[PDB]
Parts: sequence; C-alpha cells; structure tokens
Amino acid sequence: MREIVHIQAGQCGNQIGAKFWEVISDEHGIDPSGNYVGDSDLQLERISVYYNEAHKYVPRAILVDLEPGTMDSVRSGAFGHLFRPDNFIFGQSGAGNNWAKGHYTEGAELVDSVLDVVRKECENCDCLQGFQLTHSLGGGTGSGMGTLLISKVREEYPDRIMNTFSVVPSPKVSDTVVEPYNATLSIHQLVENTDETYCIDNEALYDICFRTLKLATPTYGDLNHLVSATMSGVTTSLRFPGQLNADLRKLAVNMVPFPRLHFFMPGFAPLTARGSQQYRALTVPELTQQMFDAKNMMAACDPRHGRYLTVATVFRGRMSMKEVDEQMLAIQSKNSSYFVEWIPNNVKVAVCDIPPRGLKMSSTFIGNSTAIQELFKRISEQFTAMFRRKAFLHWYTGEGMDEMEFTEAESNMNDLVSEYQQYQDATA
Amino acid sequence: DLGKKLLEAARAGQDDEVRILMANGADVNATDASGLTPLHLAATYGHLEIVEVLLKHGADVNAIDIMGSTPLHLAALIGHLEIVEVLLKHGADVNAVDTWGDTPLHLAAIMGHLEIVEVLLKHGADVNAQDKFGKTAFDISIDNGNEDLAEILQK
Amino acid sequence: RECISIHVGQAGVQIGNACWELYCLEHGIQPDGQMPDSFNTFFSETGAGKHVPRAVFVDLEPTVIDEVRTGTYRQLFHPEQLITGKEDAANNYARGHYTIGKEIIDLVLDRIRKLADQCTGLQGFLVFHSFGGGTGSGFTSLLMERLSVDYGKKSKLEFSIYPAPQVSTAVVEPYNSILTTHTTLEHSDCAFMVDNEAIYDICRRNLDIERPTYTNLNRLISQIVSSITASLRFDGALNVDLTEFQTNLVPYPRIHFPLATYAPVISAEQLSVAEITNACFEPANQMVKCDPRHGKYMACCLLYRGDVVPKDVNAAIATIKTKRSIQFVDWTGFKVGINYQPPTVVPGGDLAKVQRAVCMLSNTTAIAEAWARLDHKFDLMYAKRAFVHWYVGEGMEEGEFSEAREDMAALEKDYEEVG
Ligand SMILES: Nc1nc2c(ncn2[C@@H]2O[C@H](COP(=O)(O)OP(=O)(O)OP(=O)(O)O)[C@@H](O)[C@H]2O)c(=O)[nH]1
Ligand SMILES: Nc1nc2c(ncn2[C@@H]2O[C@H](COP(=O)(O)OP(=O)(O)OP(=O)(O)O)[C@@H](O)[C@H]2O)c(=O)[nH]1
Ligand SMILES: [Mg+2]
Ligand SMILES: [Mg+2]
Repeated sequence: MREIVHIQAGQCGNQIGAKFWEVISDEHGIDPSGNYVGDSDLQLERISVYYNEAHKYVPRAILVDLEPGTMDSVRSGAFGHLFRPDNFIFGQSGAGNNWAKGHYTEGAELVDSVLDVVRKECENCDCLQGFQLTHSLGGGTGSGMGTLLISKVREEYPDRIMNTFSVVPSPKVSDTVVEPYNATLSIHQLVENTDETYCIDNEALYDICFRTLKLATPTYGDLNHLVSATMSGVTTSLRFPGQLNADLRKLAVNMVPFPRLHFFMPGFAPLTARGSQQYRALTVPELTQQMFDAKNMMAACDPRHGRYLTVATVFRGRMSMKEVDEQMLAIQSKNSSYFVEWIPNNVKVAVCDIPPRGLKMSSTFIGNSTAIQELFKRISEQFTAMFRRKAFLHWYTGEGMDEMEFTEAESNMNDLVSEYQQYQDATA
Repeated sequence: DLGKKLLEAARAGQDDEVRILMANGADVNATDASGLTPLHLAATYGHLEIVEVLLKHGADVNAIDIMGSTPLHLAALIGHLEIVEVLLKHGADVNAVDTWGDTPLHLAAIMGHLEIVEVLLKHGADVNAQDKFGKTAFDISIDNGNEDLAEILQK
Repeated sequence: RECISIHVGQAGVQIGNACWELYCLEHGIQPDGQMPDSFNTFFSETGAGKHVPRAVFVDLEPTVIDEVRTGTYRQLFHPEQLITGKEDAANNYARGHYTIGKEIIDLVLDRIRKLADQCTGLQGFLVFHSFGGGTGSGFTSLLMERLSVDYGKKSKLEFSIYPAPQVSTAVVEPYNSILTTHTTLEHSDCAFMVDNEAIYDICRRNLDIERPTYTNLNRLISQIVSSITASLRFDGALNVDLTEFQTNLVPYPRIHFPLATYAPVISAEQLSVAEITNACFEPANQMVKCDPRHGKYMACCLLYRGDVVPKDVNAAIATIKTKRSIQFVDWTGFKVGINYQPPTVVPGGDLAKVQRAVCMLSNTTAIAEAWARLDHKFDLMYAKRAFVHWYVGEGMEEGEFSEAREDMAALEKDYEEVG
C-alpha cells in the first residue's frame, strides 16, 4: 500500500488541489523545484505515497479541465511548474455547468486521454493504494466528467480504493440554480462508485467564514484556506508513519460499516482566518470539544441531530497522549447517547507530533455521522423544487441524457437519506 | 402557427422576433402542451424586456400552467429579482399556490434567493402558507438550518 | 527435541523480537548468534559456532519485519525465515485467510519445511499472533490449517494477543477474534491468551508507566512466555515436551486456554516462596482479566524459577489449599516445576531483577468470561451486519460469521458443563 494517484478536475477541483499540493509540500520539505529542504526524516519516510522520485520529488498528480485556461492558472501558482507537464489534460471550452456535457459529450470525448495518463502513472507504482479525486459537484466538468472518470477508473482498477474530496454547492456561494441537478446526478455516481468521500460543504465553509471568522465577503481563497487545512489533517495518517488508518483501505475498514454510507463529515480545530495571528494555542480540552462542535464541521449539519457510527480524530502537536486519552474518553462518556451502542469502541484517536504550519496545536475530526442526511436533504429539496417544474431539463436531455436519470438520481439520494435515518433510529 | 413561434421566441430571448410575431397577430396568451405561456417562459429564462413587452400587450400575469405554476412562481424559483419586481408591479398574486402547495415565497426560500424573499414579504407574502406537507417557508428555513433565511422570514 | 516458533503479523513479530532477545540473554547468546546442550531445542548450531533461532517471522506488509532485518538482531535469524508480502490484510480476517494470505502461504510452508528438515525429532510449533489484526487472525488460521495437514502428528501451541480498547486501532477486532478462534480451535492443542488490557494495567500499576508502549507490554509478555517455555529450553522435569502441555493443562480438548498468572512484577526502583505463591491467586497478576473464584479449576501447574527450595514450595502449596477456596473439578492437584536459574531481565527494561519468580498456569472455567466479552461485542455489530461487506468481498461467505459464532456459543456451553 504505497502510491496514491491524485486527480483534480474542473476549476474547484484544480484550485483546492493546487492548495493541497502547496500545503503538503511544505509539511514534507519539498520546494517548488522539487528538491527536499527539510530538517526531519519523518518528512521523507512516506514521501512515496504522494510523490514520484526521479533527487527531485514530483507530485503524482493529474490535472484535468474542459476549460483550457485552468492549465494556465495552475501553472502560474507556486508549485505549478513542478507538476509533470504531460499530466495536464485539457479541452477546448468548458461545460457551462452542464453535467451532461461533462459526463456524456465533451467530457466523454476527453476522458480516454486522461485514462492514458492515469494508466501511465499506475504502471510506475510499486504498490498502488488507489485514487484521490478533488472536484466540485455543482459544476459541469468536475461533477459530470469527474464521475465518468471515477467509473472508468473503477472498472479498470476494481481492487484499489477510490477516495474523493467533493465540494457540495450552496446558493450562499454560487447562485447558479442548476447546481442541485449536477450535485444530485453526481451523488448518485459517488454512492455506487467511491469507497470514501469527504463532504466539503460550501454552505458550511461560507458560514464559518462569515459568522465565526467575521469575514465580510468570503472569497474562494477564504473558503479554500479551510479546505486545505482539512485536507492536510485528514491525510496526515497516510503521509507519516503511524498505527491508525495508515492507508486508504484500513481507513475505509474503520470508517465504513455499510458500503453506501461512506460520506464523511471533516471537522477541524482551531478554525483560523488567513493572515490572522493565532495566539494562545488551544488546550487539549479545547481541541477535543471544538472538534465535535457543529460550528467546526466542514459539512453543514449538526452532529447532535444524528448519531456517530464511527469517528477518527487526529491530534497534531506536542501534548500529552495521556490527557488526549482522558479528554477523548470523557467526551464519549458524557455524550454516549450520540454514539451508536451497536458499534463498540467506535472512536479511534491518533496523536502525531508534527503540527501543521502556523499552529502548534491542531486536531482533525473525521466522522461517519447519520446527521450527514441533513446535507443530502438540503440538496434533495432544491433538486425537487427545480425538477418538479422541469426547469432547464432540455439543456441536459439535448446532450444525450434521459429524464429518467434525473428520477433515478433523486430516488437513490432519497434512499441514502432513509438509510441514514434507519441506522440513526436503530437500537442495540 | 404564430403561437408556437412566440412561445419559442419568448423562451430564447429573441426580442425582435417577439415583436415581429406579435405584429403579425401572435397570441400573447398562447400555451404550450403543459400550459406554459410566453410570459411564463420569459420569466423562467430571465428575459426581462420580453416580460415587460408581453405585460404591456395583454399577457395574463397570473396565468397558471397544468401544475398551477404562475410566472411569479417561476421567477421566484429561478431567482430573477427584476422580473419578480415587474410581475408584482403588474398585479401578480404574491400568494398564488401551485399543485404542490408551494407559494412563490416557498420557492425563493428553498433556493436561497434571499433578496427575492424580502421583496415577496414586503408585498404581503403569507408566512403562514403551508405546502402539501404542512411546511411554511419558515418551517423550511428551520428544518434546513438556514439561519440567514430564518431571520429574514421574521423581519 | 526441536520446537519451531512462528511469529505472524505485527503483534506476533514484535513479541517474537522481545522473546528471542530475552532467550539470547538467558542462554548467553550474543545478537550475532555467537556464544563463548539444553537450548538446542530452540537454537540450531551452525558450526562457525553460530546458534540460530528455529524461528520464522511472517507479515503481509514489510514494515515491521524490515526493522528486524536492520536492527540489533539483524544477524541472529536465518534471513530467509524473515518473510514479507507487500499489502497487508487491512484489519480484515478474510484478506489474511483468503485473498492476500493465499499469495504467500506456499512460500511460508516451504520455508518452515527447511527448518523442519534440520530437526531430528521435531516436537511441533509455538505460534505467536494477535486476535485483532487481519494477518494475526486470518493468516494464522490458514497457516494452522496447512500445518495440521502437513504435520499431522505434531503439537501446536499458541500465544495469542486478546484485544483491548486502549491500544486498539480497528473497530472490527471482535469479528477477527471470533473468526480466527473458530477456525484455529481444532488445530491448536493449547493456547495461552494474553489480554492486552491486563498487561497494560500491570505496566501502569506495578511498573509505574503512565502510558505503556508496545515494548513495555512486550517485555512483560516475553518474561511470561519465557517462564512457560523454559522447561523446553533447560531440560526441566515438568512440561519437558510439547505433548506434556496438553497432558497437564488440557484435560478437555476444546477448553484448551489456560490462564497465566505471574509474580513478582517489580519496577526497576525480596519475596519468599510463600509470598510469590500467594501472589499467584491475586487477580491483578493475571494475564487475562476474569475471576477464578467464580469458576472451577481443571488443572494447575506452578513453574518456579530462581532460588527456590522444593520443601518451601511444598509448604506454601499446603498452606494455600488449607486457606484459600481453590475448587478443582471432581474429575485436583498442583504440578510443580523448578528451574534453579535466576530470572533474567533485559538491559533497557522496566523490571527489577528478582531472586525468585513463579508463573502459574491454571485451566479455569473463569476464562469463559473473556470469551463472553468478545462474543457480546461481536453480537452487537453482527446483528446490524456492520462491516460485514468488507469480509464478504474478500473471499468469504456470510454464513461463516454465524458458524464461527455458534462455535463460540458451544465453547461457552462447554465451560458451563464442566462447572
Ligand atoms: N470551495 C470552493 N468552491 C469552488 C471553488 N471554485 C468553484 N467552486 C464551486 O464549484 C461549483 C462550480 O463548479 P466549477 O469547479 O467551477 O465547474 P467546473 O468543474 O470547472 O465545470 P464547468 O466549468 O461547468 O465546465 C460552484 O458550487 C462553486 O461555488 C473553489 O475554489 N473553492
Ligand atoms: N501486545 C502487543 N500487541 C500488539 C502489538 N502490535 C499490535 N498489537 C495488538 O494487535 C492487534 C492488531 O494489530 P496487528 O494486529 O498484529 O495486525 P496484523 O497481524 O499485522 O494484521 P494487518 O496489519 O491487519 O495485516 C491490536 O489488538 C493491537 O493492540 C505488539 O507489539 N504487542
Ligand atoms: Mg470550469
Ligand atoms: Mg500489520
């Protein structure tokens, strides 16, 4: 279980993807030219998980968009010239938020060139773990082409783990009314074809920046500061030696009791604004209670409205493993009602000594909570409002789709909701 | 048939063709197979000038299609604020109820069109109006955790 | 004569590291195998003068065994007896037993045969493994099935690590534990369970270690392993062969899980024979949490080591039968072994040197409480079929869960019927 192959698709996918490679390159001591410049050999022990070694470390990253301009903006970022140039795969226009163009026409015209590059990266892997895709669900390319890519990769590599960071749309951030269509069509594909999906909710990211961080007009840069701090925390266990959730498959076996209920709620503490001076690091009690706080969730759901099936928590920084154990035991004790009794010992704790940049103490929560149904219900309600009036359907069906895929996607997502509800009400 | 041409020109935003078609006698209140009129279609697809032209020449601002949708339902759903204002100015029924029990307020609330929600409220949208499942727009805002919308619905 | 030790998965390998480190010290062997004969049961002899463990280490991932290949004992073992695949069992019994374990099982058996061929009188195998890991549970079961076919007359003993939430890193460990106990039961002659919670608690309370690591746990475990295998390595008079373990401890073949109790455990910071013998009946020195006063004894051995006079053992044994309520099943003795060498402790270690020590091995029905605990956690998850799809997708049928569980319910009934 060594190599992970990263794929970033569409504008959102490539923007959060670029930020991820910036952030983990700093943690691992990789500079924008690919040289190692770090001071700890913990940094290099698992470098092969995310980097090819030519002496020069190159991200195992594949960059895709129907929109050609995305190649340019990535390349102009700090690490843009470290990506392998032949791993940029781009089309001629852009899908205009049309999931069907992404999945069936223009995106299907481009996908085999993507798979060629995927194939080529998978061949150099000693022991391929599987795949990590960053995308948004509300656009046309990251959603429609991204999910086509997932299915084609799955059939060609059925024994490897497929993981996504999927950015869920909110009207607070993007007032395009077809995004619930695109999200719902995509969620149907993610239910059947991924092993684990981190739900990055723009609704939650906006609320955090607006209400907690007091940012007047949150930008994508503000949202993405939270995303990248989440993506670094939830991959810490993959990127450094350790005992818990050390690769994608052990993570999955710990986090997924039922194959369809593989949508995770990412939480993070402390929540920071960019260019702020986080002074007075948090205590261990503070990291613990803040991690389970609805206001630190990257999914817009209240965990205390549902129940935790499984949870993983990673503490980063110099602190007492003994007081972490005590605080974690305590928050389960007091809140036992919120943790399903029929999955004993369902909260796992790791403590990793290297903190992220900017912080001396931080923690990351990964929850499989039935409260995630609130996010699915929100998307479903919007989808249904639009679909009942058949608004803009011809725009989709004129690209090869049948109306019945809408119906099938809606019913699958509502089935997903009922399943969360079923285990939420289940008793030992 | 000029009615089917006018419906398609209202939908596509073809202002000149709308004008030439009406001058040849096109039925301003023509309906497609589902009961949508040229005004429903212009309101859906955001074509404000065609909305104004149709209203100045006899379009029924409160026409319903087969599902009980008015133009104002569709403008509120898709989120076209200027069109919502023009429809209300021309006597649109702020509280029209469709076959799902929805009012324009329910649809603007669901889709997060907060500025339209406020306009509808100031024009007397019924905060007590219940959909077929018994929810008012305020229920929708509480059930889905939308605190910005919940505050506006009580201003 | 010979015994072959087999260490499977992370826990089995790392405990193996600690046991052979201790064995080497007990017998005067250096980490390169040189020594300036009783322990020939456990060590072959090159005749460059090199004494090599009759030991195999197997893991489906390389990381833990790579440390043995580049550590202090990098020259102790046969390098072809350090065997690793590339993808581990992912905490999944089914991957250790079927889909991944199948890629390396033949190599492992061929390498065991190589050891077996150097033996003039092989007694059998000592097998070290966790219950909770995918390799420790699934590949062990597979290996024990193959060993039963390929070595039908040989004895097989286990040292098995029973899971504890304090150091657990998988929610599914109760599944792997029941699956491997079911499939190994008919192939194992005697098995010594080590509850990680009991060892953890001893480390905190007797060694004043606030947060025990593996290393702390494993050095304590290996002192207990050593007291159990010393008869095999020092030509004792009790438990001289592997077959004798069954004879002395297992009067009933499915109920083959003795409780180990060890004393004294003293922090690096002297007790009489009567005192350490009394300490054998205190629950805090047990290697498995349970209550022998709520059960019946079927067989008991006391294994002393150090400055121990037989008359003082006989007197102390007389006192405890005439004071305590040690109820033996009616179908009632103590067997005694004395090794006169002083207990050894590792340089590094947390344990004080002591002048005399004892390990009691008692087959008590109270260990059924340990099974009941695992079974109950199994039942909670299985009733919802939580995580079951991971197993069914890795070469296993769903009915194997209920077959394993019914077998555990029979085993619990076996304990109830003996008393
Ligand atoms: N959090 C976050 N969301 C983004 C970002 N960029 C776009 N989005 C969201 O993504 C959705 C639109 O999808 P895009 O990534 O822009 O579309 P695309 O995948 O490039 O597909 P097309 O442009 O239709 O071909 C909306 O919900 C946006 O709010 C970003 O940098 N960060
Ligand atoms: N006492 C002790 N227990 C250990 C050690 N290593 C792991 N464990 C316990 O072993 C169980 C799971 O770890 P390992 O289980 O052996 O897993 P594995 O056999 O390598 O199998 P996979 O990694 O799933 O392929 C848990 O109960 C751990 O607490 C160790 O060195 N000593
Ligand atoms: Mg785009
Ligand atoms: Mg392992």
